[PDB]
Amino acid sequence: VTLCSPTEDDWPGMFLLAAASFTDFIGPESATAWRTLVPTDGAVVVRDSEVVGMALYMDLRLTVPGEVVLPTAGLSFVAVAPTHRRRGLLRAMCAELHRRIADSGYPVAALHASEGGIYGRFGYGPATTLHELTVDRRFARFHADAPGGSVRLVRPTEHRGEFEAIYERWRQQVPGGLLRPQVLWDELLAEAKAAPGGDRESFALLHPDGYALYRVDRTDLKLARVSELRAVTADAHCALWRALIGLDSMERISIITHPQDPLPHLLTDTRLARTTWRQDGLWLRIMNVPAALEARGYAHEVGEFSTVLEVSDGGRFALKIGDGRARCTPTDAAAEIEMDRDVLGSLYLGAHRASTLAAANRLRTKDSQLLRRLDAAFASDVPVQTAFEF
Amino acid sequence: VTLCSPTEDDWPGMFLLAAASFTDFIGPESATAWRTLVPTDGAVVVRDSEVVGMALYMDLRLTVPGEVVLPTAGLSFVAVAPTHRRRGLLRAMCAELHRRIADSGYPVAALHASEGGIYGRFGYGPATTLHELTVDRRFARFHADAPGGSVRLVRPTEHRGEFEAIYERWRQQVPGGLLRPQVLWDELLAEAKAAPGGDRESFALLHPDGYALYRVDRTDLKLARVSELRAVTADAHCALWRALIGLDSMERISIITHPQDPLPHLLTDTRLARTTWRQDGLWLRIMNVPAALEARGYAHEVGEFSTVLEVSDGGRFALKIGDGRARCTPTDAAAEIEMDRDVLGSLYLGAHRASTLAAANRLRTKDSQLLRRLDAAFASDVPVQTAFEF
Amino acid sequence: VTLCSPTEDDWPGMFLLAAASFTDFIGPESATAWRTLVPTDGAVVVRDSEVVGMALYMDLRLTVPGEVVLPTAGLSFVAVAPTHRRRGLLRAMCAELHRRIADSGYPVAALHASEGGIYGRFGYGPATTLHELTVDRRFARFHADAPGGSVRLVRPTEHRGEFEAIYERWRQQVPGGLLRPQVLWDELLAEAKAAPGGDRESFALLHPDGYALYRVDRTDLKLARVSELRAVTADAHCALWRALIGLDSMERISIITHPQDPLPHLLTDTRLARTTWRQDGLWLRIMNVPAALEARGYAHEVGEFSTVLEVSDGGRFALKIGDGRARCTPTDAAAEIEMDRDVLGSLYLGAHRASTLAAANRLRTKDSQLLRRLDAAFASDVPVQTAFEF
Amino acid sequence: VTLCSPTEDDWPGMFLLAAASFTDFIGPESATAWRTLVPTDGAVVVRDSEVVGMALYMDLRLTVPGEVVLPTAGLSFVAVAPTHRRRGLLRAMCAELHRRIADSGYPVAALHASEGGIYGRFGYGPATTLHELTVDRRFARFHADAPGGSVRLVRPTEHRGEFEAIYERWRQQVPGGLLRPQVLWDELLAEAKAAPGGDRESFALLHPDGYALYRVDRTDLKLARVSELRAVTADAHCALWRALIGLDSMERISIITHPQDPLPHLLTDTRLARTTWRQDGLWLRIMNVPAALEARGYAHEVGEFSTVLEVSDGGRFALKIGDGRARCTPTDAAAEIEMDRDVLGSLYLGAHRASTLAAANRLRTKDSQLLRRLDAAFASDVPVQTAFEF
Repeated sequence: VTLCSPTEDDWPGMFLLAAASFTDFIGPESATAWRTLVPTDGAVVVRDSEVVGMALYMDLRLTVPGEVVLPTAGLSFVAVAPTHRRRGLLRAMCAELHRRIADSGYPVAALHASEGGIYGRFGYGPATTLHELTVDRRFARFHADAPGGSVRLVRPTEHRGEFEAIYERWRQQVPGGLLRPQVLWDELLAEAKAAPGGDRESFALLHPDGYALYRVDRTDLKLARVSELRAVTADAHCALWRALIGLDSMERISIITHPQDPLPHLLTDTRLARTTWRQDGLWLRIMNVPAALEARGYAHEVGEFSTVLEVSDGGRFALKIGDGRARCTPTDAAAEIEMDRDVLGSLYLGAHRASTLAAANRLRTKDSQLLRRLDAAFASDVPVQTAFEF
Repeated sequence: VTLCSPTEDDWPGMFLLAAASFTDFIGPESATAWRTLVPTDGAVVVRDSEVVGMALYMDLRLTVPGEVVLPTAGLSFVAVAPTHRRRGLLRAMCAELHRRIADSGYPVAALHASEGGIYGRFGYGPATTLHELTVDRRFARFHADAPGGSVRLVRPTEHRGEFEAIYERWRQQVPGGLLRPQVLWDELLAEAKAAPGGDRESFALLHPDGYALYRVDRTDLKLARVSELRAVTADAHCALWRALIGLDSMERISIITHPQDPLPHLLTDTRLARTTWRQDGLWLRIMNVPAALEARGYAHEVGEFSTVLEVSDGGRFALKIGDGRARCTPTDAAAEIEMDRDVLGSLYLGAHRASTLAAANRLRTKDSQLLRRLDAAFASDVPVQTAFEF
Repeated sequence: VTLCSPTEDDWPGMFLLAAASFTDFIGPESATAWRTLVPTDGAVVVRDSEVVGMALYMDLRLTVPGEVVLPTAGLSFVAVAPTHRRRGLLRAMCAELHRRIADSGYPVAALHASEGGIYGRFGYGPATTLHELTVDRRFARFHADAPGGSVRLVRPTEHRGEFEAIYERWRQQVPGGLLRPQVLWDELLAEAKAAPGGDRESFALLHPDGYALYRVDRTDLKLARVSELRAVTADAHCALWRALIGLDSMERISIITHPQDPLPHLLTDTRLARTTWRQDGLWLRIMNVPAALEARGYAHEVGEFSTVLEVSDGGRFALKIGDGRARCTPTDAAAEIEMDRDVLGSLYLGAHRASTLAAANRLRTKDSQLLRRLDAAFASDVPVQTAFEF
Repeated sequence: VTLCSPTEDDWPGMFLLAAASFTDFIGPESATAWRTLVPTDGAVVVRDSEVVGMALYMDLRLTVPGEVVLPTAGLSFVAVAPTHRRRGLLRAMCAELHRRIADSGYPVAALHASEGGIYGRFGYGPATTLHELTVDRRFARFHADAPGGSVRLVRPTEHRGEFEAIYERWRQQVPGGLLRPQVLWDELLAEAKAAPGGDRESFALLHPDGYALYRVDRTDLKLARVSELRAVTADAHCALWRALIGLDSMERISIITHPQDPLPHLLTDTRLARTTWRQDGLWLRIMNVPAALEARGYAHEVGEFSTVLEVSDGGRFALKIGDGRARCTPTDAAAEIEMDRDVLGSLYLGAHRASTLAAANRLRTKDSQLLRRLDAAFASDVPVQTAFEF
């Protein structure tokens, strides 16, 4: 087997492995748009001579706590032929891409994981939580305190400019936000069209400061699935949900959102917004510990403290956090905190508490006070959300 | 209809309404043990003359952030006859018990709610979250970092003393903890016996600093249900879970736990600990705002700040928080924060973020900085858990 | 009603009855390929004047024990209008086709039965067994003794020549094998293309001496269905299954195979290859008892014996079996074995033991020793498989 | 940990591990009857001091091809505490019991396996196949050839003598038969009584030469489950099935039987007897290869042949088979057949063909002719059945 950058001739072999590996890849036209986001030298293939393994990264922009945008290597299109399992092909491909990503100056990489037991060992930590709420909208009454009591029903394709502009405001403001380039809007609005023997037509609820894309389920005609709700204000979020609760021909509204979605609190019965599903969303690998820890904002409420952080096989650093900024500098002083690289990725966007990872011995410290300070500092003011799967 | 304290002769009528209202009440012997926790004047009945409505409170001890134990009025045994709906019987009974509870000097009341749309309007806020994890234990491997790699399989009835002592340590240390008196241990260990055409025998996994009571499901013989796992140390929690993952004849282990249960992080695949169910656990009504806000501990990391808190129809208070202590004193100065009483109950044990209740307009403030300070201060160092249903 | 050979003008009426009778017949283009296998005078229709009944046979080549290929009349396209039940239309059509098949010199006829209670009375015996194995491939580990530890993932349409050649070797070597002409390869590879609102794309695992065609289930995206696995060697069979167990995004692999499929024995846990479904496959009617009994090979291990076989209303024969060859000649000597014609079809490819049919009194003999000799002689060295449905 | 024979004081600890390990063990009274079949020194326990592991064997009598009865060590009551997995406790206990079983002069051991991946490595091969048939009895019509067209509906407890005598004839005549002592009849007839919140009453269909015990399913009141059908003659088997098809208030009859059950062939529609479940039944470990190979009968139809059989780490033997008898004697001549010990157990009662185990490379030989001779010789005239689980 040989690991090399793919040639134009290697692409048909990649498209075949893709079709066999992913239920979401239909054919070459499926790749056209995502491929525009792959840099020169962004891809590796393993040849046997047919393609038996592939992996690439895409140039992305990820928003992190403090509204800081990081160049981010989005790992994607990762597959090993069913003929070639247990030959370390994934280890080799990830090691080569991580080399190129680090040398190219990316502070972090990110992916969505098809299984939860794979990417931990390559330094990726689950960093956002997908939280499915299902509302029995037939009982839903808004609380007296709920805002409203502004939104228009529209065809997505006739308001592209306004979705683009609302999303752009949303992604810059929310940790987990990704820049969504032209070609990904082209794909999104092509999926909005009804599919013969497939998904139904998508409709949109448009507010000046928010939108919701939703579609009636292919088989359950009493279920509306919100694919996407981007709200820049609490008013937009409430207004949009009043409209979704107004889909009177539906029994149930489902959305994949985040754990801190305020929806339940908009209702007289919080229990109506039922959690039907939870899973890891975006995974992060911190490529450069100092660049990542320095780039992001920290809680202003915690007072200035100093410690020494060791990442297992990732360096040791004097970490000083105060006025919501971090300085992270080389040191050989005794470590006060130790953790594998994945644990740091899981901490980085505020989705997992340090004290929770400590109780499981994934983060190790002998100062329970330093543990409380870590928790408070790495917390995100704005709750972390998931932008889109790649 | 007449609302009065029940006579000894009124009890049979109460036992009948109970049997008809609750699927967990079998007959008079069902009440013997809970009744020892009801004070003189702890109960009201509505007569028509048969019992058509009843409610009572029990003398409980609830642990709150900072390991402070509060005398707590546990509302229980609440029923309105199906013949007497929409006549304000529940409003009248709750108003009378709240009078007696406030006059008796209880700073808080608590309940478990049969529906989520009832008790908000009587000032009760959902204050803990039940979080069901189901582990496909056939794939569960412990992470390298996981502690262990101490527990004994025992009959519960032969180790009462040691369960009592571990629970007693657990309940004093964890927000949501309740004192469990002799008679509730008598009931718990009577349920542990196998029931003809009912639940199977309960077994116990005993560690010096923790226990788990579990039982094979009545119908699904590949599912083990953990009724209760009390761990005083991270080592006890990990040791106990290694033992539960060792139930090799089971496919699945389910437990009702709390959102911050470290279990997922003990595994190479975090996704194996699936959230199968979420719901409100304990509800709190703050009877006395100053006594409750002063009694509990606050985060040391937030710096001293001062504000004015109004509870809708519950008073206005100068609130000063610093060194993890609150002073809460009468004032007529302009409110900076407003909220209904239920919202304060939901904040009180740290289960709901102020910024989440604000985004839904349940908590109102014009200083986003004061909002961040509220969040950080009301956070609990030790994650809030649910002791037992009543 | 009139039973006659169909005219070109009768075909549209046949295509209509077909569309109404079979869920697998879409329209005239559905018949083009199968029709090339129908000889002049191979078809009958019953007219009322519209077509109310039809039946035909196709010219096939069936492999039987000893690698002997028989000209075989494949009954197919059999339907009676829902308007014309219980008028003996099926009896009349089968009697006419059996006349023409016998006169044309076919030693056997064969069919696949839509119900199990129809064709027994026309002399057809179930002769192969379909055996669905479903593997929970997430637990499947190969035994130390298992071969391998050679196959390529390919698009079927780009390797037609190599599938044709492997199948051709397979069908000549295995009892139940059918010759698959060009036009049936045209159809097979046309089904391999993904269908809008239909089956997904088929992929292929290609070995020098074997192939597997498989497809992800239309609705269950964790199930891969093997449509066809043709292995000429034990190495090819094992190599192909290692590749199928390598479909890591699947939970389950299902195949319709034969009872003696060695797959279970390739695993450390034989129980993982679960039998999810069993049914009769190919049915045989012996048209000419002497020609059929003489054409096939018998077990070399049984010693030369002689008996007299009566087929109810099918003749009586002196049957001498030795050196794996049979002589079967007319006689009026006392019968030692009696059975209906269907029973002989069920014995013929080795799928059903004589002693099993005897215990049910379908085969009658007064010598338990002759019964043991029949069992051993009619056994097939190579286990009987099912080629393709028609 | 210490492995020793259990003391009378160790029994309560064993009863506790049992209740926690097996859903079929209710308490000490559950063991009384099985314990009478355990010889002095038949049991081992591992102490930590509480019981954390146990295993024992029972003195059984197993019928093998040629109606030969073997003293058989029935492994049973095998458990490792959930606290003590992956410490080789099962390996140690099986090694000690195998020592004592071999020294005591047992030619074979047997067990029923709770999982299919455990006992292969200790030399146990699956030796019988459980085959669940479910009959939609509303369509079942007996074939014209079917016998009958003698049985009485009785209470089991009033005809113990006649069940005992029929079973005793059955078990001596059928490979897989076990002697059923008094105390196991006491248990069987105690289970026949209806259980409060449990199984319904068992009824019996009694023929001079056969019986069926059946019970209506606890939840599905249209399903009758045959627990046991012992037929000494084909007439008894047919007569009994006519009676079961006469349970006109039922939709479905289910029985766990053997693959060669003639039932399907008693019907005009063979497809009505649907295979709903298949699994390994009895597992065999050959303790002494020569004693086991010599004790059993072989097919008279195969001619005298000689070979050299090696069992991996179990000796090499000159094996001569002719006139349905084997001589099996020590040799150092070149092996012609090799296999692990488990493979020999799987061959021993005729349930698995040598050529099937060869195709999976579990049995290795370079003479395809010797393979055909092995198949034919190890075949059982009387189809192997499963007596009762232990």
